[PDB]
Amino acid sequence: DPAQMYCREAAFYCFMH
Amino acid sequence: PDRSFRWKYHQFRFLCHSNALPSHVKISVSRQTLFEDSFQQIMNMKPYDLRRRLYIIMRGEEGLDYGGIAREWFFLLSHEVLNPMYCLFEYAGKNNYCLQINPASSINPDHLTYFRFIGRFIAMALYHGKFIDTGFTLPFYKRMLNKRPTLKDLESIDPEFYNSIVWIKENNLEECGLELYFIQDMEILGKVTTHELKEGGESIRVTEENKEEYIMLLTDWRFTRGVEEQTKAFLDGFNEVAPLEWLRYFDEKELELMLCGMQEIDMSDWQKSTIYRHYTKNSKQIQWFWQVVKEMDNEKRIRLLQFVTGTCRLPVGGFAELIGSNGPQKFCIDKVGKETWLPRSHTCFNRLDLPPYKSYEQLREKLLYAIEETE
Ligand SMILES: *CC(=O)Nc1ccc(NC(=O)C*)cc1
Ligand SMILES: [Zn+2]
Repeated sequence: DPAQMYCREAAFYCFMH
Repeated sequence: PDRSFRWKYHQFRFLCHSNALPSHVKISVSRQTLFEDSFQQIMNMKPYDLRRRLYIIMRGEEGLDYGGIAREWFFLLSHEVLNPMYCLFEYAGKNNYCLQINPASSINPDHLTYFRFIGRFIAMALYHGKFIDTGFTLPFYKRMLNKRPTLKDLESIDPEFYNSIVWIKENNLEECGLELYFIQDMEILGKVTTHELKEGGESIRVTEENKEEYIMLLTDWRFTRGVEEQTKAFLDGFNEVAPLEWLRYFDEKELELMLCGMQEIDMSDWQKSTIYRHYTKNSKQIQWFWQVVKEMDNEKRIRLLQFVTGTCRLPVGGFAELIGSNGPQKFCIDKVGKETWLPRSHTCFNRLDLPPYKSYEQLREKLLYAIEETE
């Protein structure tokens, strides 16, 4: 859902950069 | 290749940044007509223009910061392509388990253009660093990476067919009089056809000296049967926007993460929703198991989740709502095998075959290896 996507997106960016 | 996921990611980003175009393209959609507007506007663009800044316009709304409006458009369109009226996809198991291309998709006369569009869209997500939730399978990702689907992959999409091929592999078919030939049948839209698995397969009987080649070709045929043209249209649409060769070094699990984003794994929820077979929550190996999981960072935990369930995606309800190929199926750990074995999984059942190892150190070592190296 949108909440989970915000999390998936932000956690990915933080892991990478 | 053997380098970290983060390293491969930045190499891929450097390829994307090194090939970006300036200015922008506008994609204007209404929410009621999301798919149709997205499909017309994107397919009416030269594919390289989709590497420009994306200006997504929800007709009649706010604006402000584009990171969040980008994510909403990518997320919603990734669900909308699944809409059954389009006849593009179907599910191998019950309750939308295991997405795959519909072999009858040609009932939609535009379906090849629809698949090309989905290719462009998925490439756009990768190119622009945005995430989707369509639910493609790990073997679908293998195809994008020119990795051949394995025998073990079959167990994820089609448990019986896998068991059927395993049986042939492990047993002497001449002893049981099993009559097989290098041909297969397929019915799509009520029109049954015959594919030869190699030249003259029609007459070539399967023997003990033939078996390994038969298993291989049959495996290839199960993954490609009836969806060749759809799959090629997807791949050419992706490749038009982002060359598929830029996806080198990734394995299919990393590519899934690239497209889905990164799920934080709640160790509490995981443990509260795990069921056991022969084991109990107090068995030594189960306790060693959760201590290994606590010691894992989030990347390894995701890797394990993919190893056991076949995907990094958790349902919105968490580990309680986890689905298998025959209905709801909670994460399950089963005492199977010898300590000389590696842990093994059955993704269709969300099951980990954990052998009764004799030491935390042995279990930890084999578990970390299996997650990293096997499937
Ligand atoms: C829901 C959720 O957990 N979101 C979230 C946002 C940001 C990060 N970022 C970093 O850790 C740097 C993690 C999780
Ligand atoms: Zn699963």
